Amino acid sequence: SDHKFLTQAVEEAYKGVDCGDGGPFGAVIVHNNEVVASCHNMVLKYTDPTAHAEVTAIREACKKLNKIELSECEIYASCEPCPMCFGAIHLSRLKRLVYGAKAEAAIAIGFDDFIADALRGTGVYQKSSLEIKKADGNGAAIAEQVFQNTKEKFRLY
Amino acid sequence: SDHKFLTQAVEEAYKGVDCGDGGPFGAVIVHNNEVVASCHNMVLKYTDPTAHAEVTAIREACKKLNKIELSECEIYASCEPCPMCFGAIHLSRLKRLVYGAKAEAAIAIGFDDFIADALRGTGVYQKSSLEIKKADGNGAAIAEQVFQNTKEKFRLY
Ligand SMILES: Nc1nc2c(ccn2[C@@H]2O[C@H](CO)[C@@H](O)[C@H]2O)c(=O)[nH]1
Ligand SMILES: Nc1nc2c(ccn2[C@@H]2O[C@H](CO)[C@@H](O)[C@H]2O)c(=O)[nH]1
Ligand SMILES: [Zn+2]
Ligand SMILES: [Zn+2]
Repeated sequence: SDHKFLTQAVEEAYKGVDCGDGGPFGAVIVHNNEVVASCHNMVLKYTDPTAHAEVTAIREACKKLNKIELSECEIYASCEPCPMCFGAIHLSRLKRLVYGAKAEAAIAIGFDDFIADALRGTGVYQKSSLEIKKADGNGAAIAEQVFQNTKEKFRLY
Repeated sequence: SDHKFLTQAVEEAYKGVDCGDGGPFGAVIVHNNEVVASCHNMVLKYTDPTAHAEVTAIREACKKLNKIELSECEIYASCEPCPMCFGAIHLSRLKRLVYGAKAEAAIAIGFDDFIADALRGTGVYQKSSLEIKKADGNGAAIAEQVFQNTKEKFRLY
């Protein structure tokens, strides 16, 4: 299950950067093997710096399920969520997070050095008990390659 | 001028609580001395856990100014911005944050212990260069009083 939805998030990243909606980031929210939302970064399309892939997916999934908590759902992110997105995941009560590429893969092509302490367990005040899985193997390699692959199709923001 | 805009953010908090839009939190974004956005928590109204007051104000200000960066604006928050909102403030490039009440005042009436390390200066992977001002005196008194005045006037989230 993890490989399928992670690859869906990666394909979302490619599609979003290809049509100019935003950067090469995707996110898929799933409810017991049923996809609730499949989104990508929409910062450029929406003129909204908060419209990262994870935030957009949370908004769509909550609107669909008519509830402000997604405690029965899991989220798959093509790239390690930023501090804003990890905070949104925390507030959404999503029960599990799977992400493909480390934030350094995005930093390597010029993105901001902007990493969530609560995700990496380096905070004094912010903690997380959320189940976090960093993908390994084939899906992880594919997810990491997204940034070297799409460096040319968009411009940093 | 700081007291006027902080008090407007507090007024937004009270308004949002009174009409059931969300919790007792407000945010106002100003360009010099002109209000660009005046918002409160819309989590309940929008069925959107990301629709905190600060995120809402950032979205509305970015729409008003037709751009994804607010480097010439400042933000006033009735309460210390959470990790998600502080991440959004970082991404929006707002040049100054003034906040009224410490997060402990909100936690003391039922909200989660959910504090941004980067705001308090304890972040390792997230570092802010933003100018941050915690309100004192009358502004702090007003902002802290928000939570005693609105206790059990709203649904917790
Ligand atoms: N996962 C994820 N990351 C995203 C975005 C958008 C930008 N970024 C940047 O990526 C770097 C480290 O994550 C930071 O500079 C972030 O601002 C997204 O939509 N999803
Ligand atoms: N500033 C601000 N805070 C908000 C909200 C909504 C909830 N909260 C909670 O308040 C506590 C302290 O920040 C945290 O648990 C947050 O989740 C908001 O709209 N604006
Ligand atoms: Zn993000
Ligand atoms: Zn917040």
